[PDB]
Amino acid sequence: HAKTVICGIINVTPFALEQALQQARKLIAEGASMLDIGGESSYVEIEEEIQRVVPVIKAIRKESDVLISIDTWKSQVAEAALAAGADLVNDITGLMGDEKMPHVVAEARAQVVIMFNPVMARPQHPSSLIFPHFGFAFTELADFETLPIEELMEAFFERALARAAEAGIAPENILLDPGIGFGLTKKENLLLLRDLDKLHQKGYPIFLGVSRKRFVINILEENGFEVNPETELGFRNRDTASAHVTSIAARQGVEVVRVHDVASHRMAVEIASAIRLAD
Ligand SMILES: Nc1nc2ncc(COP(=O)(O)O)nc2c(=O)[nH]1
Repeated sequence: HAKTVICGIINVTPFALEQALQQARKLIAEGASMLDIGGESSYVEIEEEIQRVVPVIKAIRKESDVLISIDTWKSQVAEAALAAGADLVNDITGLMGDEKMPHVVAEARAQVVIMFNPVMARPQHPSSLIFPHFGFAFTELADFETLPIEELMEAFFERALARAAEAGIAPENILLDPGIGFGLTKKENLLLLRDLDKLHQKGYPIFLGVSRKRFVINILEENGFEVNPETELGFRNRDTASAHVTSIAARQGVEVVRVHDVASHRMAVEIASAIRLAD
């Protein structure tokens, strides 16, 4: 198959535009084949987010054919964003945050990432508590609280794929994301990573968030590596750590990774693929 695509993260901060246009150039030049544009943080939020991501999207589109993803769970944002050059929606609520999202994706003929969101699925699980609240969903949710992570993931996905099926999004336009880092424990995070092929067995490409996740940070810390992001040493170790997950991921054929440091992950992707595609 084709080697792992690197998706570089561009978070527009609430000039902000010239700064996002600058990061894009940088990531492209580092070998990003896709960029993920986010503008998060009511009609007031929908409008402010749109006025964040839309100008950025247009400007990238003026100079580049790079695949652009809109990181939004709000259908009004993804709609403005596709109308401007975006190719796909990265939905961190996996179609559960907005009932009209499926239609917006279906209507635009777009690709979509359906992330498993365990924070929505288990709002009171101790790991979820620190997370904000996603969505404008689930019933009396009482089974969820209790399921193993992989049966849990499955149930969320069952729901969300049905939502997509009814909107008529072509099955070949869907990418699944296990939701690593989101109200999952260390062990659940690692188990889901250990079992990426089970998720491949379902038949969809896998979009993976491998970058600067607290569980990898803590493996570094417990093991004598400096992890303070405000040091050169700590900053680099954190990005190298992630590149290692990309190495493992790209080797088993994960289709996309979503990442901060494109260059360290391009080194992982090249080594892992050369091995994978040996013959
Ligand atoms: N699909 C997907 N989307 C995401 N959006 C944001 C963040 C966390 O923050 P960031 O914006 O700095 O990456 N992580 C993910 C992830 O793992 N997967």
